[PDB]
Amino acid sequence: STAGKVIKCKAAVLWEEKKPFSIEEVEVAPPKAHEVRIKMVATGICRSDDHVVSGTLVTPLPVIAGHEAAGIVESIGEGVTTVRPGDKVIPLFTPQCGKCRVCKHPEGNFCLKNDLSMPRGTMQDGTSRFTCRGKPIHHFLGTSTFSQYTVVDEISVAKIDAASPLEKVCLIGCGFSTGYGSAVKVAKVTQGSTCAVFGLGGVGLSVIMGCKAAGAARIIGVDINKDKFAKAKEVGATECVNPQDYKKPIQEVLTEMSNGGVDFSFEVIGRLDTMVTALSCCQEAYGVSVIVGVPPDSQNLSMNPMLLLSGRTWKGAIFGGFKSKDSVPKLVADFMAKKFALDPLITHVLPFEKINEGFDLLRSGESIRTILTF
Amino acid sequence: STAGKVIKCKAAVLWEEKKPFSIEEVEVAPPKAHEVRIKMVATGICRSDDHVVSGTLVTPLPVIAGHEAAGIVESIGEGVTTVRPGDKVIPLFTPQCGKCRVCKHPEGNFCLKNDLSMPRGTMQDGTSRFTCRGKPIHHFLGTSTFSQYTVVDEISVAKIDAASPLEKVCLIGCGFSTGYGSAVKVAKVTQGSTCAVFGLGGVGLSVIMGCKAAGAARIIGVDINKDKFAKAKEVGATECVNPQDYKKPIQEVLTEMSNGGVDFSFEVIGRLDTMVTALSCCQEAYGVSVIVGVPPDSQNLSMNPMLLLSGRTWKGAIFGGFKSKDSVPKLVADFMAKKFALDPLITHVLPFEKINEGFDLLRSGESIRTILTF
Ligand SMILES: NC(=O)c1ccc[n+]([C@@H]2O[C@H](COP(=O)([O-])OP(=O)(O)OC[C@H]3O[C@@H](n4cnc5c(N)ncnc54)[C@H](O)[C@@H]3O)[C@@H](O)[C@H]2O)c1
Ligand SMILES: NC(=O)c1ccc[n+]([C@@H]2O[C@H](COP(=O)([O-])OP(=O)(O)OC[C@H]3O[C@@H](n4cnc5c(N)ncnc54)[C@H](O)[C@@H]3O)[C@@H](O)[C@H]2O)c1
Ligand SMILES: [Zn+2]
Ligand SMILES: [Zn+2]
Ligand SMILES: [Zn+2]
Ligand SMILES: [Zn+2]
Repeated sequence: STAGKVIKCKAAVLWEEKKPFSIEEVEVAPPKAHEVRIKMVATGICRSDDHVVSGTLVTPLPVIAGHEAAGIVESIGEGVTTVRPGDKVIPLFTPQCGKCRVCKHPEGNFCLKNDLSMPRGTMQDGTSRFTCRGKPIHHFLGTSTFSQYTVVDEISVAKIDAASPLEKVCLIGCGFSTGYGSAVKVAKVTQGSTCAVFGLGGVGLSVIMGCKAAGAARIIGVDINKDKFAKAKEVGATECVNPQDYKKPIQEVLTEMSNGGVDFSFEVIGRLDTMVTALSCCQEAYGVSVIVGVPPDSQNLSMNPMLLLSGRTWKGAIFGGFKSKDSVPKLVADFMAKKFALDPLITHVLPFEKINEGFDLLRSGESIRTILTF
Repeated sequence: STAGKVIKCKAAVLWEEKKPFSIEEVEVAPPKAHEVRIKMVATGICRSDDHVVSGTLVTPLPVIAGHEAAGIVESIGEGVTTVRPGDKVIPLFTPQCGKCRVCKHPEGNFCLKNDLSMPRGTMQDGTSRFTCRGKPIHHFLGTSTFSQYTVVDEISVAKIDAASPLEKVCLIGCGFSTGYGSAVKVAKVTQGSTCAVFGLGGVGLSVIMGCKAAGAARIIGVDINKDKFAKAKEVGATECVNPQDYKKPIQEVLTEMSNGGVDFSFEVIGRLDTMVTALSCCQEAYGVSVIVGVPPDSQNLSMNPMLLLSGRTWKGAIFGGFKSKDSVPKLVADFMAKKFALDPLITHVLPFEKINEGFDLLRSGESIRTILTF
């Protein structure tokens, strides 16, 4: 195994929408200017990949999805100084350039050179690295980790502790940092406060873990699928409310149940109705609603601005407000100190060739996170 | 003059919408328990009164509007311990009871016993005091000051110092505290930041005064009426942009002028497309847009939630985040130290009987504030 050879490995190429991930053979180019090629170890299955295959994230197809992962650097670029081959890394959902306008600001992680505002499906030089049956396959958000080998940039890769169990640590890359960081850093949950969480996936259970870590008194988990409440109460949900039980709207349910509205509210579903709902179930004068789940594309809201004008605050968060190269090594380093229990997010551990199976476990609602070990 | 007699005095009663303020003879009942009856001195003309006569604030009419005022306590009710007859006070657009859930929160001024979320047009005993030709006339948000005498509550009145020129100090009651407080307290404008202000009335010029007072580098004033730019540059507007000059949409005008969007943005107009515009002209990762102007009633927005989801923050503010009985005496006390120059808001000083004239100066765009001295 040399450093500048093209690797024929296996990947899960998605060709067009509403079709299964075709696990096929791809050629992977060596690292060009300021790149890192990663032997991939464990890759989580996020709902954003289901947003790719369902069509609510418009990315240029054919694509290799996957952004929630950890791996080992196997070949290195020409001038990169952060990582060297052999050490465990996490591919970063949002890069940290260090030179841009956002990266020099005290708050703000959404770098200007990411791939989510205007998705090009490629790397920052303009050219892809995956070729499958002679045609190029697009990347996904600069990580594209549904393969045995991926190629990322230096600014979108994070060096983590060398003794990290990657099958669990791969959740720091997208899901847990989004939820936990959305609770403790974006919303800034104060002690004794009352929180509401809309959606109990890996992100929502991470929100409950963050609100419990910030010392919230009541944490209210709101979800249709009632089985997930049995998970939510073990990570901090003191109350659990199903919208399908109540013919009254759930705005007024969380209003009367939490004495006029919750203090902090979170929407991790990704639907517009629960965005407006999660805003309107806050307190009218000091409520903070954080949008976490991504909406379907080219679709707007219908929102009464008086809901904001009485005193609410309505934020958003990508990767939980965490500057990635700065916060991922200290979140894995804080996982070393057992600060958070990352085990209740993982429900299924499957090999890579069963990848569609994992997505069925994501689409039938029978799983929280399905880890793809390689 | 005694303390418990019904007083015939002149007022500007608005009977039904889209009609002039009929200045007629009203009777004012004496103040009941925990109420204050005020010799009114000077009453400013706000755009929210034009929102009453235009129909975008659904209140129960016939109503005596007007909330920007300063007066003298002339008779007192029982149980009132704060103010005593003879001292200058300011009626409060939003009360501060001190016992509610909002009034014990560190941030949040929107008290639960106000009259703006569910407007009843009366006081907390459910009973008005203005009778005109035998029929009762409704209050306006518990501070109905288009009359020579008025009756407010103890929770909705603020004792100011005895040496205050009320013809200028009456703008602390609604307008200036909304603008200045929206800049320095709700948005928390940091040192050297870049601000944008949509609308250059009394509230918008107060926003510019607050952003300059918090040390903003660039303050961009955006308004259709170009004459108002000649006022805005004397209170801090380093740049001034007209949307009517630019055939390109003003969102990417403010994005191109401020290199990716302004740091803080403010919408003090009170209309929906400028709210979505003022949100979208912030920075994608650390922008804060504050809604100030009240929208038309029961009309929603059409807003792309990705604008919030990249990292923006979208707030609102009634009375600029100021707890009223706590902040009005220290804002008049800070007017004593000449901390802010309140003269450039006042453009016209008219008597009360010319009140419709002042509203014409509000509706033709030829004035900033029209003070109604008695
Ligand atoms: N902002 C970010 O950076 C970021 C990062 C990761 C994921 N996400 C987004 O988070 C979203 C969900 O991710 P996930 O990990 O939580 O998986 P998930 O979709 O399985 O969890 C969402 C839950 O919402 C519930 N749901 C659907 N409709 C509902 C309704 N009316 N009321 C209540 N609940 C309802 C579902 O039961 C589901 O359990 C996705 O859209 C993903 O894109 C955002
Ligand atoms: N939140 C609060 O507590 C509070 C308090 C006082 C006033 N207000 C609201 O503030 C709003 C107006 O306040 P004001 O005192 O400045 O009155 P104003 O009418 O003098 O200011 C409005 C300005 O908006 C501008 N305008 C209209 N359309 C525009 C457009 N497309 N683009 C740019 N500018 C446009 C007008 O030129 C005007 O200068 C009102 O809705 C009023 O109710 C809110
Ligand atoms: Zn993910
Ligand atoms: Zn950056
Ligand atoms: Zn006003
Ligand atoms: Zn109160």
